[PDB]
Amino acid sequence: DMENLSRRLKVTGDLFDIMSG
Amino acid sequence: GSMAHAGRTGYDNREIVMKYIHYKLSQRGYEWDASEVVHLTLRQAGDDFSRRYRRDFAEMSSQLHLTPFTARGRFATVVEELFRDGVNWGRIVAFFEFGGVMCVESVNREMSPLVDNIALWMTEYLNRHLHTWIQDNGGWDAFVELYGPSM
Repeated sequence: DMENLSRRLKVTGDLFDIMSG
Repeated sequence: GSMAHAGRTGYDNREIVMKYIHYKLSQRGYEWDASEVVHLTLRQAGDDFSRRYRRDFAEMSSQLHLTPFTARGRFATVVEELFRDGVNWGRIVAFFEFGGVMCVESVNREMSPLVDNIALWMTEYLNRHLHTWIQDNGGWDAFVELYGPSM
């Protein structure tokens, strides 16, 4: 559950990063 | 005072963390306390992150299983994986949101003293592992420039 949580955070994070640029 | 980055010291990152957590808790009506455009932009970015996150995934707290003994390790594991292959502003927003969720869930689960600890863990991780990336990548100023605009 912790591994999955991190992955969800990371990808949503990366999406946000890409949208800002 | 325009020659250097806004919030360019660990002391400033600490303030940033404390204001962020105070805000996240205030959104739930829980009162807690322990650069202004920086705090404002981070509030907005985190709220917008959460909105997007929740469109696709269940509540972040549904996979935490907080206890006082395991909270620090849960935090470290998640954050270490988050940044294992690199840092970008989106992951930093994810980091703030995760920390805020940890704090909210702590209060929800009647472990409210953990809030103060989580704030310290966030501040230390920021200063030890993110701050030099932040300075190398335009400071909180660059973040404000990139995330200032809504959506």
